Amino acid sequence: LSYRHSFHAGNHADVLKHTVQSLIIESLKEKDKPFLYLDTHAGAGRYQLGSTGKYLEGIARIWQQDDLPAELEAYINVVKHFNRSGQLRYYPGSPLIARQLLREQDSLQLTELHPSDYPLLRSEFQKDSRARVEKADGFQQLKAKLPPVSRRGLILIDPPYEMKTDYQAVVSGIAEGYKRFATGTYALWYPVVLRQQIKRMIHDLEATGIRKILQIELAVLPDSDRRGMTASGMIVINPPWKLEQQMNNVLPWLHSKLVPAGTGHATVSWIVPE
Ligand SMILES: Nc1ncnc2c1ncn2[C@@H]1O[C@H](CNCC[C@H](N)C(=O)O)[C@@H](O)[C@H]1O
Repeated sequence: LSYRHSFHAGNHADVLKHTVQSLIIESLKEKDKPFLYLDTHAGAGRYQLGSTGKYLEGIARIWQQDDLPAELEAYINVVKHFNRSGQLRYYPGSPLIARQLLREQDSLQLTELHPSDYPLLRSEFQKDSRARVEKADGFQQLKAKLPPVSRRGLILIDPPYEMKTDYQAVVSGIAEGYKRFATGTYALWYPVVLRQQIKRMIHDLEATGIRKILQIELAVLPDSDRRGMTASGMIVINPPWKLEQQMNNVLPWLHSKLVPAGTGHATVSWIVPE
């Protein structure tokens, strides 16, 4: 099988989501008791870069910096593992960040619905039995797979929002999971195409009544109409205690490296305090 390409792989949004994902993982790993990594929309696994691409404006701009903040080391070491030649050939998606950062006793439950990617994802874990890869509706897995036998977990919800109903399924998906496993860490990625649909989403999430909801947004441009995705963010329910401080240490740096021309913003606030 051939690795999927993706013109947008490793852009600013991946750098943010994968930074945060890796920080949550390293943080859950402080205790030597297994945990579960559930990836509702897992993608293909990795992405062949080039033949160009938005990685030149994103991961390429941080991975070899001499002042790389220590809070990005875990993440950047996984990019490097997949790029031994020292140039950027492949970018690891969420499942391979997990595959590489998780220990032998940990588990991964990964769902990818699209027929193009799903075969590649499955081949990524052909000989990794800590993983279960299935072609299924990711939101459905929040009903079924929780709680995990381990009673510890990071749940990553990273939908493409190519259907506006995604703004719905994420809030009710998280409500379904939270009901069954109220102490897990849920990390929801979101693109800011039209800010309004993000404000609706955040409110429903607030309607849920769930507590301790952190917000981390990195915008490259201002809120714009018909200029595509201007920003992206991670919404973390039950963030590990020092995630907010790590993101305040590292996010200005991220923003100055990814957005050298000074547009946008980079903020770390609480959607629901606890
Ligand atoms: N309902 C869905 N269930 C599972 N997968 C879905 C669903 N809707 C879209 N998808 C796929 O999951 C991917 C969404 N991007 C996820 C990126 C991945 N988490 C990563 O970090 O690289 C795409 O490949 C979608 O085709």
